[PDB]
Amino acid sequence: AAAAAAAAAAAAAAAAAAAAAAAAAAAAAAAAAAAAAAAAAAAAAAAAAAAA
Amino acid sequence: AAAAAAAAAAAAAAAAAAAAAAAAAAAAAAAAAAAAAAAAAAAAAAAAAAAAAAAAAAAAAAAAAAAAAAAAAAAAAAAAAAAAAAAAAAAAAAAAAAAAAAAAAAAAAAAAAAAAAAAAAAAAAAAAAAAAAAAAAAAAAAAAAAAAAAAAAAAAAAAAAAAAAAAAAAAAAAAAAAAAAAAAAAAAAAAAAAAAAAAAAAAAAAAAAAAAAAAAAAAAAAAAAAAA
Amino acid sequence: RDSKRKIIRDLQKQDIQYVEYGDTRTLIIPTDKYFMFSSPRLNEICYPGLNNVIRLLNFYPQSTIYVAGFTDNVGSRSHKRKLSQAQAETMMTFLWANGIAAKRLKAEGYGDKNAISDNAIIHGSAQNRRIEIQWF
Amino acid sequence: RDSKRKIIRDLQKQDIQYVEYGDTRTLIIPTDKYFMFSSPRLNEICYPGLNNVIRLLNFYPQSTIYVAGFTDNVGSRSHKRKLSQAQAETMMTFLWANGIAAKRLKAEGYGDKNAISDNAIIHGSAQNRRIEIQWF
Amino acid sequence: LPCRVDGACDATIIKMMTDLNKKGIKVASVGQNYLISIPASALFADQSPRLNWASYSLLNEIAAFLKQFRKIAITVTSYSSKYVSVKRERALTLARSRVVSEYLWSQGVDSRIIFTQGLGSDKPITSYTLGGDRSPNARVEITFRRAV
Amino acid sequence: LPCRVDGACDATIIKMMTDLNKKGIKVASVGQNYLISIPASALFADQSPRLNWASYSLLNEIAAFLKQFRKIAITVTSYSSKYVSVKRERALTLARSRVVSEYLWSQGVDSRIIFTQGLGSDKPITSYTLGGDRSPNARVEITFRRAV
Amino acid sequence: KFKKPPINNPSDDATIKLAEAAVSVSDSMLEMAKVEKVITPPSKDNTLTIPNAYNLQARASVDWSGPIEELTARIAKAAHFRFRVLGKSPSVPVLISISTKDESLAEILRDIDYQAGKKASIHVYPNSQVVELRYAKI
Amino acid sequence: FKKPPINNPSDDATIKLAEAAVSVSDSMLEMAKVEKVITPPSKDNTLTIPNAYNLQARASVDWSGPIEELTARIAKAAHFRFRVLGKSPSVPVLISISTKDESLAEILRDIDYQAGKKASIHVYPNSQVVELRYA
Repeated sequence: AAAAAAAAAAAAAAAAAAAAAAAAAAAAAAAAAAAAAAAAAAAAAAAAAAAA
Repeated sequence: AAAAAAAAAAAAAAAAAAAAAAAAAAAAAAAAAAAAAAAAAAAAAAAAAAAAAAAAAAAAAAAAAAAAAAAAAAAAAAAAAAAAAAAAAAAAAAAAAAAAAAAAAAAAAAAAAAAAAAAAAAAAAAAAAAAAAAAAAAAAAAAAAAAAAAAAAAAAAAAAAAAAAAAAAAAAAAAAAAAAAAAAAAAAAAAAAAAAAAAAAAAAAAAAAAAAAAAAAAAAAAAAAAAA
Repeated sequence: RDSKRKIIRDLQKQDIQYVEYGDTRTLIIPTDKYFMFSSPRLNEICYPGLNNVIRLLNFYPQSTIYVAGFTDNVGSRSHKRKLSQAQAETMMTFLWANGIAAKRLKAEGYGDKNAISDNAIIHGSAQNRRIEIQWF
Repeated sequence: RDSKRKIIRDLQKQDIQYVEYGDTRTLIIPTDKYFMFSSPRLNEICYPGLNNVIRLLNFYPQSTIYVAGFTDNVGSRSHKRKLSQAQAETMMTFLWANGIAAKRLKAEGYGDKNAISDNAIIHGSAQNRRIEIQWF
Repeated sequence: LPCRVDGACDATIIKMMTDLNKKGIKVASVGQNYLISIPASALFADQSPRLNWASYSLLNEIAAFLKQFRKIAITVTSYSSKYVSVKRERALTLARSRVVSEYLWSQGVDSRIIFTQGLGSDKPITSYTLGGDRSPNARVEITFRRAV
Repeated sequence: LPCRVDGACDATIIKMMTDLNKKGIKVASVGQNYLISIPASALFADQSPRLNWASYSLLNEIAAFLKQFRKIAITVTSYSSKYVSVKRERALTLARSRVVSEYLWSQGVDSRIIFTQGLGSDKPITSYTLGGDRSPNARVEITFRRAV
Repeated sequence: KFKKPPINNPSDDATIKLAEAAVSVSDSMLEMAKVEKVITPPSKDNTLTIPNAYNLQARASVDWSGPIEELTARIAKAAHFRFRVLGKSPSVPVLISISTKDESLAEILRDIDYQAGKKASIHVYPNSQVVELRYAKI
Repeated sequence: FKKPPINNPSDDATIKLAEAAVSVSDSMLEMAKVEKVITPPSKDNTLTIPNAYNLQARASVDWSGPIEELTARIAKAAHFRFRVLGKSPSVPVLISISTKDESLAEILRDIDYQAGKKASIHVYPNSQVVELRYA
């Protein structure tokens, strides 16, 4: 239940509140995850966080 | 005084009177719907310069870009704005959905304001004594002056933050690169450790960095961020 | 006794430089005595320098404020930059929290890239470790 | 002269510790002078410490009583446990037989598993050999 | 020559120990486990992780008392009464204890470790729960073991 | 024997430094970067690259102040307010600074380089633009770094 | 009255020449560490093998120069983690010397783990409560 | 009123000495970061804790010597059978455990560890057998 952006690998997420970053090179566009408010978009392939 | 149609009205600076229960879905391009009661609108519109004002019993669901928002008594909005927002409320409740850029927000009353995406550059939020703002996507310079007995909750990942709480306010901030905090008899909760943090507490004031212990990888306070 | 010449005379006494320069006015604050060591924690025992510098810049309530941080030759260039940036940034928050409006202020850290003395000598590098405060 | 400050002052005089701690109150009784040696026989010559500790805990007639026994590093762990258990258990029977109702009391023996000093030194192990009396 | 006293005297130890118990900082002395218990009224402001300026004098004979012993690890742990939640409370008491241990290794301890932590009224020494930092439950405690 | 003083004393350095600040030639002293700032009223005639005869006394304690330091490169740079154009202005300030550095290495500096240049009000220290050489923007500045 | 800003204490020439040796060995140190980190990239940290825990998120400050056993036993004792070793200790002591102030226990164990490089390693198993210290095979 | 720190770098040389101390000490740490190569815990090769109730009994052993004999004995102290697969060489695989009280599953973890790759231990707890393997 995310909301990706069209740029290089940014995605907001509305489980509670997130604006995290993907990689967009392995292309894990599953659109199905357990998004949490501890910076963890745990998708079907791997897990994504607010990158820094 | 209902008005519920899907057409091209498209030129209406409509300062409507009371009991104007207009659930219109028309293509209102040059729109300013300053209704005074009973608005129950569920549209799919496009405005792009809307200086909307809404008085009591205004439930709305719109996919149109606005420019300014005003609340008077009590409301429940769900709007998808795009470009800029000058917002002010009075004892009401409001929710917004899409990516907005709220430059200034002044809430001097009981305002339950929520925005599911705020992608701005310098969000100055001034709060006075009753409100509850919950706006969280990504700012670049947040200035939260809570002069207030009120609450400013945020998971807004701001790059620079400057939050000053004046008299038993409660602000929940999250700073990416720059954290700036001053508290006075109040509470400032830091939900993310910044790249450089600085917090000053006044009399009976609590700038407690209340991050969740046992994260997956909670980054420790480094030599540039270890403040007392 | 409450004025400019009094407060600059005792900032000479608690060893902070001031320069008058046209419109540009610059305080040079030593980080070695106004910060606890290699940290952005302010040297809390030296509060009357901090109250006296903020008492000085109530006198200029419309000028934009440049604040900049400086180190010397030790450490990595990243450590120089982040330590100078952290100390300038927390002095900027000190002035903001002692009541200057936040869009007057500008915090920026130089890893001794301006370098008002040489770092090859002890007392010269002690002079290099500083905060400059400029305004107009 | 019949009160709390008098009886704690002379338990200082016959060398039993007391701690006030919120609601928790704990007597530390040395087994080395209040027991005959390596035995659960009470040191019968030191009766006025025993009368004074029971005179102290008439003052708290509703608190549950934890009593626990302690040794030091010598002997087998079974000998540590059974000797500490035997000494705590017979101090528990002393308080029960001097008139505390038996479901207020709790005897338990630790083979120095709390260890308020190190056992590597003589006077420290002498401090480790004890009975704690806690109540609320 | 080897030194007789190690920068400390036993008369000064019991002089500070009587003076701290007269000012209400209670020094328990069990074995070689030493406890000094400090009410959070006597150091901080209420529900804040911030020292008062006068309370560093209280920390002065705390640190000059901690001069006197050979010690390996001081642990400093803080806990207060309930204010908002246990999560806000444990953040408060962790910041509370880490601030007072930052001042204690600014000052003189000859400890090798100070462990420092805070709890959320998880260990309260009385059942009487009057208020905020004026509660006698609301306290920091500095416990160590005197080495040899 | 090796020499204690190098033809200079620190009492004379601060004596000239107070006297130059009393006559209005402002000596800034930052680190070892030394700046003496001279208004162009106090040396030249207006909009001219020509010294007045009395202003070589002002250059006398400028040069006797520059005796006192070990220095590698003095740079002298001059700039005034706008008179005709920036091209005429930069020719004026280049001739201005090269004339005062010609007198300064006629006099005693122990500098190895004097760099000398002029600018066309490109760096003005106030926004108040009263006139010609009576402007406080209209100035020459002599900056160096004192070596060791 | 003229004054430069830092008027510090009188230092002596002992720490003058100690300091200006210390900066040359510091810059030779960081140019070496720059070379090593560029021509093998660090693959991986030790946050996967020492992960943090609630009740490991206490903090400590430590100066220490002894062997690793006593320090890691004291860290785990005040972490309420059961401490054990794997492997027997070598006859030469693996000596660490931690001089830090206000770091969390998890990152302190990571610094201990790094400072005893290729002689021991610290592992923390946080769904249990164990801190183990394992020696090398040599 | 508060104080400055006692061993504080309060002095224009000692600050330079101590900033170089911080610079050398952290530059030591990322030297340690680059040559400290690790195991991942999903690929650590060592034995787990085999969570059987006979293997969580509470034992005590002081020994140096050849591997098979402590493992035979902790099988019969654990009421487990003992299988050996492989051939023990002419030099024996030598360990040392001297622990005055710990748990005997963690014996077998330190056994597998101090064997290393000269030998290995598995255990199958449904069949209640410890096996020792060579290579």
